[PDB]
Amino acid sequence: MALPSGSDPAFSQPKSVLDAGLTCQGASPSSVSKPILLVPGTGTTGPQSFDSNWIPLSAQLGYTPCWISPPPFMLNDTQVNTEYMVNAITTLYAGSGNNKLPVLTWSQGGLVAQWGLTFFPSIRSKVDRLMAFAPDYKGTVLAGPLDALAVSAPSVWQLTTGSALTTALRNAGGLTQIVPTTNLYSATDEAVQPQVSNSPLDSSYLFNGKNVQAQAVCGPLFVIDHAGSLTSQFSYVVGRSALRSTTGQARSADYGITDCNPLPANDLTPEQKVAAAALLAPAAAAIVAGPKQNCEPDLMPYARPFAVGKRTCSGIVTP
Repeated sequence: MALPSGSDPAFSQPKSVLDAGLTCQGASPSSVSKPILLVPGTGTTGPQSFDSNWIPLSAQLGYTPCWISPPPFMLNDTQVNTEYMVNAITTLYAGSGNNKLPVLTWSQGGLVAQWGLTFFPSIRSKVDRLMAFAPDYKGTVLAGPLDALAVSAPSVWQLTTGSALTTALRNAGGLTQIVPTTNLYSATDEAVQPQVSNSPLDSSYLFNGKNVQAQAVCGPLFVIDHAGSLTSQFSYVVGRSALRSTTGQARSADYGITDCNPLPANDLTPEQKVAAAALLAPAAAAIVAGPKQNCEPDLMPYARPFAVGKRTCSGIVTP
């Protein structure tokens, strides 16, 4: 069962809009040394996801941090958020001298990266690895679209168990890794479940990926939440391993029981540590003030054939 092949799907957004969502720290994305592309979680911008963590930590490892901030706060259709990532990879690949670059993500950003790899073949040769923290490739069973209000953000419909989007990703072949991938997650994630089995049943798991459930290393009683999966010192050691590895994946030898520190990464400034612990703060107001609807967004034509029979806003998905 081959992945989608051939030409990249058309973008629904103007290219100038997509360019407007990409920023690099201290550099233009068109002339950048050793870029890393950071893809944020639902309800946040790039800086809100990563200022307290991988922006400074990647810079200290010698990368130029770059990020996308799809408006409004990653709450729009995940297929549109992916356009921002695909355009950013095209730009940063050329902008770094036509060299592959790593992609590092949090929460929704992981599914965005894997959706892009699944459906946009041009970027597969431009991404050298994926380091995904708390990704939800299967669609969580918690915090659904009809909780407390009959309307929810477009991406919340999509990142729910049973959605047409997650159905299409799995049916198109997307729960197997496409580039060398590390997925770091936690059995105690309060946003993404199920994560408890340390097996392909977990939402963060990809076949052939380096699938690191924290409790598998640190013990059954180790506790780290959805944000701590991104910010902790344990997470830094795994992510640093993945970024340095000649295999493109974190290596088990590079981390162990003595790295099982759930608190913010050692090298963050005190300000950054307090901000990292407080991560998830802005995604309350953003949600309340953002787009909301009573149905899952329609699948774009490149993805519709993989979720025939699911229901989206326009009705039943037909091929």
